[PDB]
Amino acid sequence: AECSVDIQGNDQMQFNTNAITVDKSCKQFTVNLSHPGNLPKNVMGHNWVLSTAADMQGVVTDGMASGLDKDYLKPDDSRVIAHTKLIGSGEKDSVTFDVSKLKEGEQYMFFCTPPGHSALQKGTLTLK
Ligand SMILES: [Cu+2]
Repeated sequence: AECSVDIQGNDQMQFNTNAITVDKSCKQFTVNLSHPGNLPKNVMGHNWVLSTAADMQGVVTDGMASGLDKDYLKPDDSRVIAHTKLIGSGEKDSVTFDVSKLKEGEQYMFFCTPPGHSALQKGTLTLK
């Protein structure tokens, strides 16, 4: 809604949106991640990670590398403009960030970093 979106990460390796919209007149933007289903974080955990489209794969491949105890993101990966933490079924985690970190004329991509998840769980974030 007002300066934030609710997104669902389920048991079928999905996000219920591939296009996140951000009103320019938002000083900050909040994302509230939610996980319906009964699979554990260690079997079907998701996160919400944001970067440019050029950096997405680096962030994914490195996040792949770091492991489960790093939530499948690289420590202080400066390619990450913001990210929620890894959540299992029934859990929730929200993230908030400076809307000014999204520079005009750039391509931004949200995605889930566990192994193979981004292939279905990825999308565009737009600073309309
Ligand atoms: Cu995922």
